[PDB]
Amino acid sequence: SPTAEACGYSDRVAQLTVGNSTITTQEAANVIVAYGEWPQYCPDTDATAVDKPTRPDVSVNRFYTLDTKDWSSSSKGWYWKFPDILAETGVFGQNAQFHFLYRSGFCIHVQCNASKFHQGALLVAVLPEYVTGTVSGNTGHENTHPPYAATQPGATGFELTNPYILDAGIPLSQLLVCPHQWINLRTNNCATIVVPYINSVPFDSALNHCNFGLVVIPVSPLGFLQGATPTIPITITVAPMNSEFSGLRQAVTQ
Amino acid sequence: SPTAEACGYSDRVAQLTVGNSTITTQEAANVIVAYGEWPQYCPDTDATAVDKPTRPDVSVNRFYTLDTKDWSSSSKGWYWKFPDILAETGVFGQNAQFHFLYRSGFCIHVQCNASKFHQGALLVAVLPEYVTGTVSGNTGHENTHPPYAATQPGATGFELTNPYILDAGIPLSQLLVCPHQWINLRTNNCATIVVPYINSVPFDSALNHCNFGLVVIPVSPLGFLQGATPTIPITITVAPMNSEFSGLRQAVTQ
Amino acid sequence: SPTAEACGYSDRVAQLTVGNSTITTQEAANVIVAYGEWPQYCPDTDATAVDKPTRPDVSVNRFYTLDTKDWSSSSKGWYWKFPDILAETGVFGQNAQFHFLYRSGFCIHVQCNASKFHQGALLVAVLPEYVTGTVSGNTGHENTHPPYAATQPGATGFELTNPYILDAGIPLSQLLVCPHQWINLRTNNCATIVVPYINSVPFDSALNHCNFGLVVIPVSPLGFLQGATPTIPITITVAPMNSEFSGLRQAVTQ
Amino acid sequence: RNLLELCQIDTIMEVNNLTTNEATPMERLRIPVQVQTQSGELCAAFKADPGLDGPWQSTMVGQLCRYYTQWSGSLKITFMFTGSFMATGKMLIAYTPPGGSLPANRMQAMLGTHVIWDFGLQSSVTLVVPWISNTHYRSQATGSFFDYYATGIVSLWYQTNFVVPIGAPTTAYIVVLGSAQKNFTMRLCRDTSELTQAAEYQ
Amino acid sequence: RNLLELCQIDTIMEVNNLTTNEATPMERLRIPVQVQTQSGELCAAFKADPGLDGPWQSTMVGQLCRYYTQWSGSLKITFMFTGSFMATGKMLIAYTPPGGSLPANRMQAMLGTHVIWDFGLQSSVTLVVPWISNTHYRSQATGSFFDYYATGIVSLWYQTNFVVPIGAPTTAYIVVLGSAQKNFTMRLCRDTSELTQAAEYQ
Amino acid sequence: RNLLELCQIDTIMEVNNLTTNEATPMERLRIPVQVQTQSGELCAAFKADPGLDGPWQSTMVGQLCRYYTQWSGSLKITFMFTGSFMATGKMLIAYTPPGGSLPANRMQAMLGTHVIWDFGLQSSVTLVVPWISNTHYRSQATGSFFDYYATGIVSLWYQTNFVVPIGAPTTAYIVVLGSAQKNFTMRLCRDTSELTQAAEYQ
Repeated sequence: SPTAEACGYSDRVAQLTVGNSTITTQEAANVIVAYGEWPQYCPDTDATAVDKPTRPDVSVNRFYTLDTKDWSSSSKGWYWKFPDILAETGVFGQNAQFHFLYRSGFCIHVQCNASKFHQGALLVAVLPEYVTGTVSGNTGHENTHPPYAATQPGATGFELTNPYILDAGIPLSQLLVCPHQWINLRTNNCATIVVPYINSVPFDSALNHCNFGLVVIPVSPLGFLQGATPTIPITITVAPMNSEFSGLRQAVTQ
Repeated sequence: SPTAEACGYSDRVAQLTVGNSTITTQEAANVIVAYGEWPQYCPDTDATAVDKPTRPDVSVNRFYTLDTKDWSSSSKGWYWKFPDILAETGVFGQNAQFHFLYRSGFCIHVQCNASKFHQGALLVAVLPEYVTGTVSGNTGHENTHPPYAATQPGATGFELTNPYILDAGIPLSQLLVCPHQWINLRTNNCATIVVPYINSVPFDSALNHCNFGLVVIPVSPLGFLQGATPTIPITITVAPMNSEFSGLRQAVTQ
Repeated sequence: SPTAEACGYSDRVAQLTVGNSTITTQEAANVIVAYGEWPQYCPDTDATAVDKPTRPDVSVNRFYTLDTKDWSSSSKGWYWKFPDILAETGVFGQNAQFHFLYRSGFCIHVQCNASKFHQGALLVAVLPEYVTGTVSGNTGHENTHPPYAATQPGATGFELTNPYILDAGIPLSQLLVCPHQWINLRTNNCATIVVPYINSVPFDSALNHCNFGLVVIPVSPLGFLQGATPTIPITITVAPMNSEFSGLRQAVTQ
Repeated sequence: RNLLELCQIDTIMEVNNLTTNEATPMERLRIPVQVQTQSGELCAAFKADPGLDGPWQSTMVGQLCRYYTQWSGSLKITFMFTGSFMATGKMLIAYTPPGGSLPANRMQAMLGTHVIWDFGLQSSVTLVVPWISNTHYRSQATGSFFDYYATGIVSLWYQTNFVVPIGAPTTAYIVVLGSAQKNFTMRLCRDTSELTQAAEYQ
Repeated sequence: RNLLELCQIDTIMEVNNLTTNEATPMERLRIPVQVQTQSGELCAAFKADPGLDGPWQSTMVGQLCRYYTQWSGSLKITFMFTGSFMATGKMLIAYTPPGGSLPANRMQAMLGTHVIWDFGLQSSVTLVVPWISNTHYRSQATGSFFDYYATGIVSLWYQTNFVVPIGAPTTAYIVVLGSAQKNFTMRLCRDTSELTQAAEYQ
Repeated sequence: RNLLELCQIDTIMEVNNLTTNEATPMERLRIPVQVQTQSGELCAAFKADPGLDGPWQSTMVGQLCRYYTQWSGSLKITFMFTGSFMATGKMLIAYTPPGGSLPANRMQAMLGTHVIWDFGLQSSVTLVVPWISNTHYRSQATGSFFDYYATGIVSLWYQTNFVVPIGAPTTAYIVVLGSAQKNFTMRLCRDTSELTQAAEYQ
């Protein structure tokens, strides 16, 4: 069985390879693959499109270190819309914005500057639908509703104010049901997940509503002395698997 | 040769198995076996009794975590009378109290919450006869003598006030002559000893005077900063080898 | 390739063997051998002398722990004249002083009490010629010049005031050109170098100007909290390879 | 698809239902452990059966259990030690078999079915809770009336202690997960105990 | 014997020519890194070509480069993390290919050619700088006039951060080494650019 | 059964007979080592022969030695470093061969027969003391008169130092064990030197 102690995983290593990038981290997580699947390329039977897709594998599929966020003792998590975030950056993003249809799984690496001390494991999860919702005036009468900007966080992967607010309405406790790779950070704080996914909607432009949202929300408070460092950054790098796009057209950020 | 540094022993592991219990500790001591013997079951030639003994192996032979005692910078050691301590607890103890004759070796594990820092190795020893003695008024005129309660500490394994007072009259220095597994605690603080013993008296009820007394007395003072934790518990677990008892009768604690 | 992190080298070990001494250190440096050579014994063709040399291998070739110097946060380095330092001590030194010609490579071990924390790598180097020079009045008019005592530091290996002053006129930066084994001390602070050398001058008495000078000058400042220990000694041990001497005569320290 | 699959799910049940806030399950969810010199203090206790405590019910397992009138299956409760690496300490987690009461004693508690936790030895330890029952299946909601229903109790205690270099936090948390063993079954489905609609619609 | 051999030499070039003192190259030589909460701050920058910055020239490689009017070859710059073991932090070292400007941006800088440094992961990281040129050989001294001459820029940035238990120093140094790759060549020797005699002698 | 077997015994002899208290051998028994910037200070010294110092005699070996007028055998003295893990420091333990005096010098002491201790390298180091003698056997009690009797001296010194993160104790102890080598013999038994009865009985 898995080592009991570590949220871990990985003392040992992890290596992610993609075109024109390889990243290895000693402080890594063992990869957990979504639903025991691995990302694939859309089958002929599967594909309606009838246009030969372009699969720039390397340039597109590779390592983007999109963002770093420092972590406080506790922080409100932010979660990261899959399509947009890459979209902002090229090459992938430019194509993604350009091209109507994007579908692909990707491999995700989250790493922190390794700290033994860190505790208060943080939940990381990917959610396909993730459908956001509001207090609705908190009366519930209000019946309120999305930002476009919210909808497309872009690269930033705009944060969710409250952990259950994270999408949607799903309590921190219950959220676990969607599997997480926790970073206790008690061990090295790193997570690796590959989420091959079969999408609910047979195709999502992802030009619009994002295919996935990657969420990070701390279960347990970081606790620590005055004695040692107040800060540790958390950085996320992800590389998509070979994506499929159709609709060459003009470029729109949309 | 043995690793010089560690009082140790054991980074590696120790596992103790007994019926309906297994205990493994990463922070463990390599087993030291008494006098190069291993506990056995009394031979026919050996045994006078002529009653078929009962050897409940599992229930009897297994892990009792009798007690924990926290350790201060320095503490007066207590030592633990073998027969009584188990006796208080069942199943073994109930049988032991019940049954006139108890003889067996046992495996002893002493463990502390692992602390690297700990120093000031503590002496652990088992003594067969251990025959206690008093200051005798400190004039020496007094000619004074045992408590019954003292004689049977029960589970608690009543402490000895002074380290040489530990039994008997034997200086801390000299005591080493009876072999010890020290816990320096400089390394992980754990000790494992199996003491198969051939008893001096061919049979001891152990209903009364205890067959063995297990002693714990610190050689070297724990020394440590204000900087880190003032406390670490020390816990002892022991599992007897298959014992032999005779005299079924009624139950007496005696 | 070499492990990136460590100045190191050696977690693993190093063992130096010589007659009537062996030294092993866990905190050691992997040996770096000078110019990819290894010390040899002078060839017949090579040797003019026509006297049968004496090669007391063991007594001579072995471990001298000449000196320890404590290291401050930063310290001015001292460098150690090869011939003299051994010379002071026997057996080698007595012979060295005694005998006109000394030539040999030696193995050098520098070790500190192991400290993880230590940083601010220190440069260690050996220089054959090392030819000292003065400010010359700092006008440059002065044209000033050597101490005899300076010339022969003896065992002490008299320090150089300034790092470029170290010999000669060679900036800390540039000095690297002569290869160093740095002790970052970030890892264990130890260095091992064997410097077999083919000397510039076909023979140097070394009774006088020393064949080599071993230098130690810190590149990076040690930096550390109030929190932990202000001091760590640095000790150097060296064992010469089998030397060659000629000219038996009387004894002179010279 | 099977509900049982959901039952397995890792998702976390709070050790004991302590509501600092109704809104945030979290407060109960993490259970403090702190350096305490006393010996055999009670970390926490909850009725093992998911229904009674509530945090279990909040969890997927509890929710499902509410669904089915009868459940039989070994339940598993994992505990995770969120404290710092530097910290160490040993704990005792015990199932008190039915027919027993909550031990309210270190010694009493220990004997039952227990594991000894060693912190630093293992960041996390796994408790296991067997299905022990007179009856083949048990009912979901345990009223005062039904003993046969009742699963038993779980309690956590300090085996050794909690200890940390100062420079390290005195206090730490443990997080509780729970799941159902491979063999776990439910029967007698009922109207959704788990959720009642606030209002029905025409 | 070959000069190139000298070029290889480990000897250290300062990241950027910052002269606290002319006398001591050291002050520039080590470049501070400190715990900084800000994200993507510029550690340092120097024109990659050895000639321009100066500390390179001071180094053997720079000196030699001065010698030869033309040099072609991949240059290698090693960086060593002098901070304490306890410390950790991640950095980004980027070559900005010619035709680019200095990115002046984390994002801009990163894309170029970069490596991500992980402290504690690796005490030291090795940056590599390719030879990318329109022309087969480049001239040594880069005046305003000659683009063809110009190699490009190197810049260091904070990928993640620098972090240390207090009890550990806030601030740390990194030391820069540089060398020439196996394939590195020079041409068009000139009078010693590296050193000019203060005075000639009869 | 053989006395020699007792001689082997691990039991501990104090480095030097220093009596804080007669009652407690302990005070002498552990010998302090502390962070000291000075170089080559004398940790301790005792006459190697068990008889003279006394703590040896108190030990089993010493006691037995008292028994037998003559002993020959290599004696072994183990030293154990009780300090904290964090601590480190290196020591020198030397046998000064007979005919020598106590070196009273780091350099003088070192040459003799010595080992270099590396703390953290090794928590414990083992010194060994050879049997070097003009005569095949030596007498037990060493009066002023008998040189042939005299074994020699042992002395401990600081090779490097003692060093510890603050957060760690400045001062630490070392405990001394001693035993006799496999080949160790005694002769000329005498009335119990080891113990004299306070009073005889009729």
